[PDB]
Order: sequence, then structure tokens, then C-alpha cells
Amino acid sequence: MKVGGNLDSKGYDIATPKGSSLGTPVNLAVLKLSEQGVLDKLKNKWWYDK
Amino acid sequence: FLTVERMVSPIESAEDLSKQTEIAYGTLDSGSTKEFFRRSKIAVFDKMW
Repeated sequence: MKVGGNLDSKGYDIATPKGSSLGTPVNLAVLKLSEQGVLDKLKNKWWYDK
Repeated sequence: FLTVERMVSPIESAEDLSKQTEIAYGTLDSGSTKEFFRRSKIAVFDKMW
């Protein structure tokens, strides 16, 4: 089991080529699932349902 | 011993049974019983599958 909080802070992000057509929309896309929580579902579900 | 025996609450409904893991459970290998569990999104039932 895990004890204590996170000592440091970082983040996981997707990879996009410099100035690609998927640069701004996916970045807007990945950020917009964090409000209604559908991204919040997929994390806590896979980690703590099955 | 007596206090622990008195605290033992028998399983009655699904949610109390769902939380514990001492007593195993399962459905048929086929039929709509399994399909109902997959499509169900209830917090009691999504963890059931």
C-alpha cells in the first residue's frame, strides 16, 4: 500500500508535433473532460473498480 | 468473542454484500444476468461486475 502524499509534482501529457493541426484542439480537448468528470471517471474507475 | 459474535451482521441486501469479500458470489456462465451487470452503471452494480 501507499503511504503519505506526493513529494513532488509533475504531469502526463500527450505528444504533438510542433505547430501541428492537432496542437490546439486536442489540448483544448484533453482539458475539457476535466470539468464534467468523464476524464475523472476513467482514472478512478480503472484504478479502483476492477 | 461475544462482542464480535454480536457484531456479525448477516448479509441481507446487495450493497452490504457487495462491500464485503469474505463470501464469494457469481452468476451463470451465460444468460441475461451477466449482460445486465455489464450495462448497469449503478455504483453498487458497476463494481459488481
